[PDB]
Amino acid sequence: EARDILKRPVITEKSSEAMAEDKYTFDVDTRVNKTQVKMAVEEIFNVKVASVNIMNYKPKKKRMGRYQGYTNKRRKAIVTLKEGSIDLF
Amino acid sequence: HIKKGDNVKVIAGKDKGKEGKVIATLPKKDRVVVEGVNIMKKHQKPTQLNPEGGILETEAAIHVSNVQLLDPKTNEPTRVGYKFVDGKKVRIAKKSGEEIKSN
Amino acid sequence: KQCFVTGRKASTGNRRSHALNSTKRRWNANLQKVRILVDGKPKKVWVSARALKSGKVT
Amino acid sequence: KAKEIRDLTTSEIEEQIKSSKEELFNLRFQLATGQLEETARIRTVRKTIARLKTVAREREIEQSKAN
RNA sequence: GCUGUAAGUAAGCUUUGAUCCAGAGAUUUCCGAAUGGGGAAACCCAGCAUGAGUUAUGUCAUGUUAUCGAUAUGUGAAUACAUAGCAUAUCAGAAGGCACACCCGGAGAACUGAAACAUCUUAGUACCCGGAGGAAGAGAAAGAAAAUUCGAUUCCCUUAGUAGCGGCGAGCGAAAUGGGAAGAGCCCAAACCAACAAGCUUGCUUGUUGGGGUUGUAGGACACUCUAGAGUUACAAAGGACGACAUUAGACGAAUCAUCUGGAAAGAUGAAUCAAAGAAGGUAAUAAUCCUGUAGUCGAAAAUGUUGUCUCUCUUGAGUGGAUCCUGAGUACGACGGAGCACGUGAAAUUCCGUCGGAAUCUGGGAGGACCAUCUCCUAAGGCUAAAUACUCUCUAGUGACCGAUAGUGAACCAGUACCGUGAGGGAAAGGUGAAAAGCACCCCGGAAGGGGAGUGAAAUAGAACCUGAAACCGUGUGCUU
RNA sequence: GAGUAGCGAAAGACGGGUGAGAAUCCCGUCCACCGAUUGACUAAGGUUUCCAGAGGAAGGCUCGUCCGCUCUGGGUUAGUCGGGUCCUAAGCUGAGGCCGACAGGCGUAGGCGAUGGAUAACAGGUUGAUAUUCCUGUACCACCUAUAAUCGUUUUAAUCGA
RNA sequence: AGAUAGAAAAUAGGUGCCCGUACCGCAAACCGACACAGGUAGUCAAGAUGAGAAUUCUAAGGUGAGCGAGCGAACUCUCGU
Repeated sequence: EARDILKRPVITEKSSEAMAEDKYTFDVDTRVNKTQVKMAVEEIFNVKVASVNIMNYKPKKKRMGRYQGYTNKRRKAIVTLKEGSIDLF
Repeated sequence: HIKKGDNVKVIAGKDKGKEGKVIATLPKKDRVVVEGVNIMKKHQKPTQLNPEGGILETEAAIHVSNVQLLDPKTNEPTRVGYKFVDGKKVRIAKKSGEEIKSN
Repeated sequence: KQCFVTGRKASTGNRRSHALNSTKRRWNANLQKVRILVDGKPKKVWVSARALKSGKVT
Repeated sequence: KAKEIRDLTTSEIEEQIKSSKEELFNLRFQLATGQLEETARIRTVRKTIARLKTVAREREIEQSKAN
């Protein structure tokens, strides 16, 4: 726990623009709440977060060849830490 | 059945009465590639991994039913049996004594 | 709707006519509600009038 | 490689598992950032954590059986 | 050697025994009987306890918290005792699912047949529900028979489409005898009781504690006299301790070479060989001798069915009198109304159910197709019971004058899927390059799709929509016609 | 049948550009239509059709360089908005209970259930896609901790309450 | 009714979870098999004229309707005299 919920970071032009500010973006597990993400990040990176925002993305249709499928459901959290710097190197 | 690196003769295909050392086994399809057997002419296209290309002459696989081990004493085509040396299934040329398969 | 003593319950059969025309019918027990001594503490339950002919204590 | 794990004291097994969590998280994180180039180096730690938890279970089965 | 299908390119793992294959164990998210409350299943919201966290709050983790049952204690109304009722604790007690099969019950059609139709038939069928068990039902004579009893039950053949029942129409339709499969009899009440727990004054008595003995040669107590094998499939009922084959991985396993045609031979030709193996499938064509195997033999750490025993656990066996006593009550049986039995409240005797009545106790009771008298047989109204018998969701091995893609399953192929419908439901079409992917390097026209060379291949009118490639149909030439 | 019927209400013209190709795509000018709406919101429903690049087989009743099409990569941020959280109606369920051939039906206490009641955030900026959600400004509602300027038998109080 | 030695007061610090949020929504993304002349609750809804949410033109803002180019016969359809 506190490491199993941060699945991956999110890198993209909008995430990059957020990183211009102190907002960092992560791909978190689908069964967590804002408080738990705050705790986990401030536990790992030793940062002090000010706020965090969560959103749930629906499974998207993806056809691979002749077989249709669905992508996995996603839950994304945005942190806006004050002091500190999650480095994604 | 034969081993990964022994020397065998071929009895099927355009290649018969010819020796050569085995280079791959692929036991999931019982097809071996022997050296200098089934020479192939494959047209490879200029890509990124392969800068250019051409007509490669690689070896293709043949069914294990088309090859045979040689008697290490008399180069005589032979079958292969087994004997339990210290409980170990070691091989015999079935017309003479022990046959060595080290590489 | 059974008796707590005998077990006399209802049963099906046929109402037959003069022309032997058949319709389904039923035959019920003469079940009467009586306060008897079920396991000591008195209780009201259905009991047939043939089981009350001789043997039951109200 | 579960011999020395049986030889371990059952108290740093938690420490070993926690370090394995840490290293797996770091390496996966730098995979999604496109800086890993060592794929067999994920499955091996998954092996390691799996074995470490199996040994941990077998350890506590003892007192359940004995007591 | 491997990292499934699935190709790949990537990082790797492996002779230090991995990979794989079996046995065993551990992990086993969420929903669902769904069970902490709720709910549009795979989602929300909690109580309690204990821990993590935080200065604290928020937050999190793991137990626990449904309803019934039974058992056990608390407490305890209207009411005085006492009962409801409440409140706890415990318990692998119950729920749900399914094999579209088989079985036993509860309930119960209709089209149809009668060349109409109502009795009757379809039919105690279909469909519903409730139980099950691997089998179930039935079962040790109130049974057939005029016997000399197969001496329990069932099931197979025949009796026999007979006897019979039938608006005596349609049509239903036995049983006994005999021949076989199977080779099982077993316990409780009742009398009575040494002793004891309780009301009685030990005179009478109560009891489940237990003994007692369970049957028609009439059995048992009774009184005499007498004497210490069973079995967990009924016949009480538990479980360690040794073996024995078999089954959920496997191992060994005989004997062929040459030429010819070929793209390749297993074919043809010649010469051999093995066979407890010439079952079968592969292999570049048609193989007993090339491969996987086959006959034969061998083989389990383990976890199972199974079985020999050794334990173990149980424990009375008879006779003779026969004075008394006992032998299954609202029962048999009768009346009314219904069902069942091949047989239509009827002789329904045989037999059940509802409603009223309602018996005998061996010096008795029931049956022998209205029936009786006599004879013969039996002994009800309590219980248990394996085998022969029915069936196949499975698993294992194998078989087929069974189908070979409009067939055979609906489904040989991501099929109960496209799709259709609000839903119950309904439901398809669709296999085949080659031996090997060798899946067509380059060049030419074109934006590309295509093509034309060259090359691969035996073959490319085998180029991926790919084996053979018919007809309808559409074209391009033309010999003879108009 | 036949190169026949049909091409699904309507106003287009032209210059420039793009491309293998243009009445049909992009830009511009002019013209025209709606304007209690073909305009702006927001529900129900559909689920990715949303945005940026790229493509042109197929789908668009023609064409197509275009698109609600195809390929790749992206995009939905709330203590205050609407719900959960709070309440209940109609109905639906319903422990015990009543009735029922089985199945089950009914029903009390109690629950569920908005289309209603009660509830604290406004303006501006902002990208290709979001914004009472993000950011700037200023607020408000609950809750907790530290402190309190003395409320004062802790029965009453500063004041705690079914 | 009870319950209790406590915090209100004039501050200063912190904490505030799950779900929905794209897009269409008189529509080529919905119900009509279709890029269908039908149906689809509610809110805002300007100017001139008027009593008016009527009518004609227009503003804000959208749009030119997924086939066209000719010729202007018969015959149908819609419209005027």
